[PDB]
Amino acid sequence: VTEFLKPRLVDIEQVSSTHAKVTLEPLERGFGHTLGNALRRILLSSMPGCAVTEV
Amino acid sequence: FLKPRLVDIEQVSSTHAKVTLEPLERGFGHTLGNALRRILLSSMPGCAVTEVEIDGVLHEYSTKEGVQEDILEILLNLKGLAVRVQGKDEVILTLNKSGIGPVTAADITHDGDVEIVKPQHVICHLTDENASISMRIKVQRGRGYVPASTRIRPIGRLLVDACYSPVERIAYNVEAARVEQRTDLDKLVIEMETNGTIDPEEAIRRAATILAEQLEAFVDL
Amino acid sequence: GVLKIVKVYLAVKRRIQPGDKMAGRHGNKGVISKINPIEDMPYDENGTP
Repeated sequence: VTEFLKPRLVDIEQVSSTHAKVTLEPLERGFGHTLGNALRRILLSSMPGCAVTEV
Repeated sequence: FLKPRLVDIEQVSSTHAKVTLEPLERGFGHTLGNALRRILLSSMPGCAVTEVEIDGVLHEYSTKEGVQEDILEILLNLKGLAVRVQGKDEVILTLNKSGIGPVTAADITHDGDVEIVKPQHVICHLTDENASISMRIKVQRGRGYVPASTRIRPIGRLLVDACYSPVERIAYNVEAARVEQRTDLDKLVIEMETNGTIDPEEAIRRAATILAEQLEAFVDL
Repeated sequence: GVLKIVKVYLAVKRRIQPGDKMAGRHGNKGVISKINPIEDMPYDENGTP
């Protein structure tokens, strides 16, 4: 019962160097939204990167 | 970054418990709270009743003499009944009651491994004095909700849809912590309302392990 | 023209299913589009979905 269906991605689609599409087929009922929202908010709110702040 | 830890676990009651995650950066706390709530609600190890065998009646709709309510009502009450099993994924519970008076969950004969979380819970009422009910309760460890029709033998055996959802509601609120010299740090507090089968800290640990295992699909561990 | 008639009664428990018709008393009628999971449902600050 502790076991879960662990996703295995079939493809990582890339249109350009900057823009890529990643898909994971199996996942689990309700896990897809959780993972997507978590990743999206985590990489919007906090990512190690350097940008211009003062000019 | 800073890694949250289970600083405090508080139980306002047996059913309702609160867990606190003190160190969390801005944004991390709310993401973790939503993810943990969804993981806890979606799938947790549960031990709801699976099938009930009644000695006196063949199918759920027909009723037994001396019992206040229908056998279907008894089955649905047993669905609400929740137990926790320490070491066995499978267990059989036997219930025997004679004489007038309600048939509480405490009256269920229990092994050492299986313990009834709420003895006050009532299954049925034996109104007649010369009325005895004998029940074989089958409890299976499971995940999520499984309908009775989805599963699958003797005619006497009755199947009741199981709900392996130990947690009923999961509410998390994000409040800023007070670190001596720090800023933009908030503590995640999760309110767990559960039937009591699963330990709150243990449930949080299991949810975190499941989420980490799912994330290990995205990047190698 | 008949010898004996056998009547058998089937009891079917109908779980609420997508496509079933749901109607309030005020007249708002609609089908159940999807059985959304409990986690997906919106929840208030109290936590009840």
